[PDB]
Amino acid sequence: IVGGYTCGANTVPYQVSLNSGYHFCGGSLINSQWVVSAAHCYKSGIQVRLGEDNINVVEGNEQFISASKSIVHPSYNSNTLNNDIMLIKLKSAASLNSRVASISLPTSCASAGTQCLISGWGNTKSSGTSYPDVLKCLKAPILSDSSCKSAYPGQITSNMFCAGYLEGGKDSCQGDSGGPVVCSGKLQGIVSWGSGCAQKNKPGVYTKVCNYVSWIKQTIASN
Ligand SMILES: [Ca+2]
Repeated sequence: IVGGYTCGANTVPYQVSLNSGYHFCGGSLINSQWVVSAAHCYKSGIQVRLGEDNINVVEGNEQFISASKSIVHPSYNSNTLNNDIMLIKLKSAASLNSRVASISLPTSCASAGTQCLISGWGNTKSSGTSYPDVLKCLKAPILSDSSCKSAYPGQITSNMFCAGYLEGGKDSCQGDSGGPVVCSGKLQGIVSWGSGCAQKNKPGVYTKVCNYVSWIKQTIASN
């Protein structure tokens, strides 16, 4: 997250870190057995880390649980990142408590101008690199689909939206991928892609979760 603030420990209790020896992507806990992330985060060997603030220090609220199954969206296209969503089932149920909690799925899509909370452990610099240990947060509005499509001509689909600031300075960045965009208490987006970080006229692009709620609910009920 560039241009954000330190969330504070366990203030985003649905935020997960996906770990394969190291943090590599965020995700969101949607019930005690299932995490939502980005399909471009797919890999074998995932351990889901719940209850994290500093990802390099064991602070007392963590739960580390291996993934038992990953399910990339049937229509994920890695060239275009259309349908950039994946489900991860935990080998054992998380213990839900205040520090570890699920986030609700949308019942309908969110509108342009709605403010959302984006979080993660990605890079905090817009030119160089600096990776935080503690979780970072950013408040950002959903942008109009026309400004999104104007920023990235030929690349935005109906399964994507942009959020952030066309003037630059505030955005998601490398390492935030897969993490949550929560608006009015619902998981509306997943950190998906962009061009650079926090650059002018290049806002972040996010998977539009509301289009996937039926697939999510059917998939978890059958798995
Ligand atoms: Ca920790």
